Parts: sequence; structure tokens; C-alpha cells
Amino acid sequence: RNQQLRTLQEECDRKLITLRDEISIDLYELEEEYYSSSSS
Amino acid sequence: ESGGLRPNKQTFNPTDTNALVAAVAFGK
Amino acid sequence: PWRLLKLEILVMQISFIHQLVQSRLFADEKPLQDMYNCLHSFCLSLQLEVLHSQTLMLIRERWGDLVQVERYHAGKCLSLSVWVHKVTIKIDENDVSKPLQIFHDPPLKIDHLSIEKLLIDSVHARAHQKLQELKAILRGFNANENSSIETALPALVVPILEPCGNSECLHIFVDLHSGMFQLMLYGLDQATLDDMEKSVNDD
Amino acid sequence: INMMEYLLQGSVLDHSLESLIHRLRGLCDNMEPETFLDHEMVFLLKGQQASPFVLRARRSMDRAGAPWHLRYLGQPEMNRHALVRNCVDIATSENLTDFLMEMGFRMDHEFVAKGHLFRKGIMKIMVYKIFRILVPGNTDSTEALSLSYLVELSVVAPAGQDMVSDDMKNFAEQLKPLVHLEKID
Amino acid sequence: VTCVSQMPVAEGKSVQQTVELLTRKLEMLGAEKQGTFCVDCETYHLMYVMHNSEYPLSCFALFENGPCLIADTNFDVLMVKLKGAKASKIETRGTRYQYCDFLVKVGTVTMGPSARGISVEVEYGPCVVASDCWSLLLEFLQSFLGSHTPGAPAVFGNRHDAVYGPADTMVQYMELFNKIRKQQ
Amino acid sequence: EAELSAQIRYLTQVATGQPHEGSSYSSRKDCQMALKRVDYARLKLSDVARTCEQMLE
Amino acid sequence: LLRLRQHWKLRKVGDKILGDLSYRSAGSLFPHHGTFEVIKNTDDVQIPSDLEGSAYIKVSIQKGSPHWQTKLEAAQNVLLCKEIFAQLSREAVQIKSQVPHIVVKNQIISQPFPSLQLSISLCHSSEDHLYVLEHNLHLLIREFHKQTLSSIMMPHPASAPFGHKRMRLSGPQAFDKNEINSLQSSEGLLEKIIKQAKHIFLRSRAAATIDSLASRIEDPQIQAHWS
Amino acid sequence: NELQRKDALVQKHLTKLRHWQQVLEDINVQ
Repeated sequence: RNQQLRTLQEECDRKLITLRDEISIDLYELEEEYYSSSSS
Repeated sequence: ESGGLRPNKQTFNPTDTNALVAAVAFGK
Repeated sequence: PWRLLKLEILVMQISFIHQLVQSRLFADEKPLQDMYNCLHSFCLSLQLEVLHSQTLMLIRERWGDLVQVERYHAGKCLSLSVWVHKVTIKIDENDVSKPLQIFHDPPLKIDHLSIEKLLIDSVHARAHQKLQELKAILRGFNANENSSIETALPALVVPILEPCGNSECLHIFVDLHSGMFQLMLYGLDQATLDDMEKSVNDD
Repeated sequence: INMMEYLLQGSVLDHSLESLIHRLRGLCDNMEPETFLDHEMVFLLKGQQASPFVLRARRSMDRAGAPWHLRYLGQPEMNRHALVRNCVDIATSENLTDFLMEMGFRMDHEFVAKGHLFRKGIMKIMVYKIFRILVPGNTDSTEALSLSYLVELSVVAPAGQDMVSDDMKNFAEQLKPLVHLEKID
Repeated sequence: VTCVSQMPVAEGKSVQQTVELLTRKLEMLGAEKQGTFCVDCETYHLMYVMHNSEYPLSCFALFENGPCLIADTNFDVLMVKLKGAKASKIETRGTRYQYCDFLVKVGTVTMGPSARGISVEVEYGPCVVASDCWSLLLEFLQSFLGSHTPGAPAVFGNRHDAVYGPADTMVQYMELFNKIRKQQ
Repeated sequence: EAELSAQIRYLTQVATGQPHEGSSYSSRKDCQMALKRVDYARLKLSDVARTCEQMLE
Repeated sequence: LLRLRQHWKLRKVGDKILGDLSYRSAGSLFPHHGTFEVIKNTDDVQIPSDLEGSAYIKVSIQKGSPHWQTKLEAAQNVLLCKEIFAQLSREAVQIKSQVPHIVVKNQIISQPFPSLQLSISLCHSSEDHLYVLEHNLHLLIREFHKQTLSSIMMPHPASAPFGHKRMRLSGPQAFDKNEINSLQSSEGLLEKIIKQAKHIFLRSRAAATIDSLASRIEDPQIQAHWS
Repeated sequence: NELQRKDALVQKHLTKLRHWQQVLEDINVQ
């Protein structure tokens, strides 16, 4: 059960790291986006 | 009743034990 | 009335004390008042017991030696000392009907089941007394201005330059558990801060 | 300062070793099983005057990011339920070979130890099958010395008369059928 | 990239007052003074074992022109239990000053009760094989000691290709101590 | 009788002294922490989706 | 019962089941010593009356698995958060952080940077900024426990005692001056979390002031890109 | 034109959020 729970933990951490990566790319696109003249 | 009970496969083997502890102690 | 009926106590033992109180009340002088006296005796003893239990718990887990005890058993009174300052509770048998009563050296007050609360309220007022004298000292020096913040942290920020920046002025703190002063100034070299610490703590 | 070593020795055969390891992993700790591959040397002080004198130096072989360890165990001091004698733990850098050779010692016998290590309480229990090295100066060719393995409970404590021997006896009893531990020699 | 050297009394003033002069100069440069240091040594039979305050978990044993292993503090005990010493000990002791990434120690070397001289130790903290950095060390000491002189000692370590640990420091220490015992 | 005696003999062999100081609670705490992490992430993600939906009108 | 002793950790003694919840495989060194008990109910288990309701260490800022497993896990969490708050309350009267801090009975109020009041509470029954802070505190205390029992303590050579695998290298490899040796000493538990709390706040203040500067100008645009 | 570009960007990000949402909660279900 130790090995089983370790595998589960590794899967969850992998999913979360790939999530933080993809959302970071999106946030960089937005960093480009929400900084452009709000004159109107 | 036929007791005659005898443990199976003594795990110590004291003579080999003395040999091992003597090698670690002095010489081989 | 003289006969006892099942008594309930809110804070076998209850069985034994039940029998004992339904025993002494046929002396037929004024049983109700004598029973009130003998029971409030047990109420105060139970409350002293619970307070002492809580003091032992707090001295082994949180506070450590910062609180030291002077107490008399079979007299049912407990006195705790915090850093110098001592607080004690008594019964004042002179008229037992008066509930439990407390003392401090000077204070310049109601207790419910919690002894940490009393210690904390007491030390809070005590520290806030030292801060008043520090404010008096400052006002003695400079008739300008100074401030105190009431919030659970015992403040007395002290500004050092006329156009004030709260960010840099000076913060004098009193540790509610030890009494020794605590100073922060945002970057006073961390050594001169220690020197000023020892000075202000001494005198 | 001035630590003492308490030791219990005994052997365990091969299949009984699977059983014993399986049992000890039951009661040591939850930490992990840790393997153990060393290489020991014993350097004799000629001592022109009086008597022989020995130092044993173990160099790890599993980690290699780890230092070498000197150990000198004094004569067995003499009811204590364990073999009691001095133990100096001296960790040194990878130079002690030539250093001790210059000091005046010489390598008597080298034995490589492969086995297991466990640590319950202050106590430390290990099994390891002392391989023999046929070629002087190589840890590749390693013949078995005895068909069986060796176990040792060991505790290193201050010099003060302590109750280490009591825990020794208890933990010795709790593994009595598989392995026997007693003083020796 | 430690460098050690023996600064004469230049009497002049007394050896302690010589230390006082050095202390005053180094305080003048603008260096903060940290906790004291102490290095001491013993010889056996010839083997040298010495302790240092910069490394208070490791005691170094060195044969002259040979091996120099570092050990744990419990190497003194092994030498104790090994009686199979001369009481020519030496013991430097003084304060530790810190410049910007730059540490310099001055001491009054003492044998028995009589201080034989003054020994100064400088170690430029962040460094690698000395052959590249000794320039900077000379650049600094020329201000501090250069009045007398510093003279390149890391030649005791400059012959090699490329390495530097903490041993060569105590090697230099031992060389200096052997120099201070001999002459008055 | 014979079978039960054999079982008792084997049980002596296993010898079953004091309890096994073995526990898998460490990996369990860690895995529960990971599950809580992914739960927090999914929660905040649902929230930011709601927000972008609102803005997307 | 085979299943229950497949998941949660029990030793059976004296016609009874000495079932321990306290963290002892991972050394917790908190006295309560766990010790739940079972009765025969397959359809159970009783919790030792001191760890009962729910823990929920609500650190905050201010301006269909078998039924037995649910009860076991709830009790274990309750003991864990009790242990954390005990450690924190200890550190309170301890090392005397540069910022002062009050502990009352279950709320540990402190002030980092003034106008900030961090309250670390224990909501025994029967935010999300500090939610990161809470989940981090949990890992911190479990790192303490692990530091007790770990391989790092284990010696690679069958040799001197159970040093930290670095205290060796603090030897032969002449290793330490005051700084390097001191790098091994510990820095407490409240001090670390106070650190983080401050960090989160700071970060919040900087992000707020930069974006508010962005809002109020529309002349030279202030673009930003966090890491 | 910027309005169009903006709602396009936010909609793309919304699709990405849906994707990763399902993925994470799935990994939870498994």
C-alpha cells in the first residue's frame, strides 16, 4: 500500500505541475494582454 | 502420544557462528 | 425541608457527597443555610481543583517556568507568579457567601472556568501599566506627541523625527509573557538594537 | 567523551536470513531498509616494546559521497549481559591509508562486508556476510567466508554505567528462535 | 586562499603594542571585528596535530612533507589512547576581523608563558586554486603589512595544478610554528 | 487435533513477539496532502472559469 | 479485520487490539500516544475521547471507504493539528521572535509588519491566503518528524554514530567556519511560518501598488511579468 | 479590433480551463 499510495502521489504531482505550467503560459499571454493602452 | 518433537532447521549453527565471529574478531 | 433529593453539579463521587449532605442537615438549627455553607465549600474546592489542574496543564505544555506556583492544600488557595508579579485567589471565609476573590500587587475581574484567561487579562493590564509610565517619561522629555495602540499587541510606537513615518519611527513592545521589553526599528544593525534592548530593559 | 560499545553477536543461515530480515523489518522503525557495503582494513601497530595494537578503518562502497571511519575498540572490559569495551569513532578523509602507513602501521587483513542495517531506539542492529578478498587490493573478487551470515546488536553510549544492557536483553529475547545473541570470545 | 606570515616585533613598541598597532590599522581600514580565533599545535614521535577555531569539529594531523588528513574532533582521544609528546606546544590567540568578503586574523604566538612573536593570517573567502588569486591577496596585504612585506607563501601550494581546500592553511601554520620556536 | 497442533507449531516458528512497529501512515499523510492540493487547484480553477464566463458575455 | 489491519497499524495484546493513531512510525514525540480501541461491529472502533470532533487549524489573517476508516482518519487529523498547535504555542513562549506575539488559549495572534495581524487558531468543534499557509505548516511539521527518523541520519560506513551525513563532512573535509557550522542549527516553526505569511503579504502589497499605478496613468504603460 | 482580440483570448483561456478542470478532477476520481 505504501508503493500504491506513492504512485498515486506521483501522478497527482505530475498533473499539478503540468497544470501550473500550462496556466503559466496563459498568464504570460495575458501579461502581454492587460498591458496595452486603456485610453478609452 | 509419540512426542519426539524436534525443531526444524536450527538456524544458528553455532560452530559456523564461532568461525564468523572469530574472523571478524581476529583472523581470516 | 430536611430531606435530600438527588443533587446535580455542573462545572461514586456525587453519590457520596449526596449522602454526606443529606446527613448533617437534621441538626435542626437552620439546615438550609448550613447546607449552603457546606456545599459552597465544595463548590469552591472543586473550582480551586479545576484551576490548579489547568495551571499544571499550562505549566507543562505552554508557559513553562514563566509561571511559578505558591499554593496551600487543605486551605484551597492557589497563587501563581508571572515573571516579580504574583496573582492569587482566596475564599475569604469571613462570609463564605461571597464568591471567589482575587488580588494583584496594584491594579490601577470576573472569572469563568479559565485560568489562562485570568493570567492573560492580568498580564495585559500589567504591561499596559508599564506602557503608561513609559509614555509619561516620553512626555517628560518632549511635549510633542506619541501614540499607543490598544490592539492585542501592546504598542507605544514612538516617533523619532518630526515629519512622522509610521514605517520607520520606533516600536516599543512589551512581551505579555515575560515583561521584558521588545524593540524593532526596521534595520538598526541588529546589534545596536540589542544594546538599546538591554538598556531599556534594565532602567 | 569516552564512549562505550555494547555488543551481541550471533549467526543466521541463508534462508533463515530471509526470515530474519523479514521479521526485523517488523520491529526496527518505519524509516526504511538501508543496505550496507563497506570495506574494512586492520592495521597493526608493531609496538617494538610491549604488545600489538589495532585500528580498523571502514570505507563505504555504496555511497562514495561519504568519508572513511576509524574505530579502535579496547580490550573487553570485565555480570553485564553484553560485551562491553571502549569505542572511539574517528571519521577521516580519504587519505588515512598512506597516513597510517607513514605512522608505522601495515594492513593485516581486509574484509568486505555486504549486508543490512537497522536502528531501533538507541540500538543498532545489522546483518552482513563477510566476504573474503582473494586478491590483495581489489574489491571485485569476493568469495564467501562462511555459508551463513552474521548479526550484531551494537550500542554506543557514554562511559556511565547505563541500562543499555537491559534493552539489549529484551530485544535479544524478542528474536530468540531465529537467531541467538550472546557474548563471545 | 589563506596566506600566513610572521610580522616581526619592530621594537619599537612591545609585542602586545605591536598587536595594538595592527589592530588600530585594521580598524582604520574599516573592518568589523568578529569572534576571537585560536590555533594550537602539538608534535609527537615526527607527527603534528593541530586544532583551529575556523574548523571546530575537525582536527588536522600532518606529517611534514607528507600526508595531512583531516579528522573528527575525536582524533585527540585516539592519540591519547596511543602511548606506544614533548610539551613543545604553541598556541596563537587573538581577534578575528572581517572586511568585505575578506577575513584577517592577528595573534600573539605563545609557547609556555613567553610570546615569541606575532603571526598574521589572511584568507580571502571566496576563492579557488591560489595561483589565480594571489595577485589580489598581495594587493591587499601591501596596504596592511606590505610596509614590512608579505612574501608569497602559497608557493607552498602554487606548484600544483588546481585545487585548494583547508589543509594547506594548517600546513602553512605548522611551517610558521616551526619557524617561531627555533629563533628567539 | 493434528491440524491445530501443526498450526500452533508454525505459530511458534513465526514467534510473534511484541507488535510490529510498522505503519504506513507517512505515505498516507503525503497522499492525502496531494489530493488536497489537486482539490484546491480544481476549486480555484472552477472559480476562474466562472469569472471569465462572466466577462465573456 | 484483515482489511482494516491492511490499511491502519495495530498490535493486539491481552485479548484486545492496541490500535495506535499517534505518529510513531514517523517520530512525533507528542505524548498523547494514540491508542484507539475496537469493539466487535463489522456490520467497530472507539476514539480515545480526547481527540474527538474535528481539527481544522484555521490559520487566518486580519484587516465510500469503510466507515471505520473515516473515523480513524478524522481522529488522526485531530491529533495532528493538536500537535502542531502545541508546537506553535511552545515556540511562542520560546525563542522570542523579533516581532511579538500573544497566545491566549487557542488563538496565536501575532503582528508582522505593523497593521498586519496574523491569527493562527485551532477550531476544535464538538483564509485562503492562510490556506496556503496552513497546508505549508502541515508539511513543515511533518518535515520535522521526518528529520527525526530518516536515512540522512543513517551512517553509510558501519562506523561512528547516527550523524546527519553532513556532520561527517564537517570533519575530515575541514568544513566549517562559524557560518557553515551554524547552517545546520534549526530555525523554529513559528518563525518560519511568520516568514511566509509576511512574504505573501508583501507580495500582495507590491502587486497591488504596481497594478494600481498601472490603473491611474495611461501615459507610459507599466507592463509586468511575474515569474 | 482590440475588443475582438480580447474576447478571443479570454475564450481560448476558458477552453483551456475546462480541459484542465476535467483532467484534474478525473485524476482525483482515479
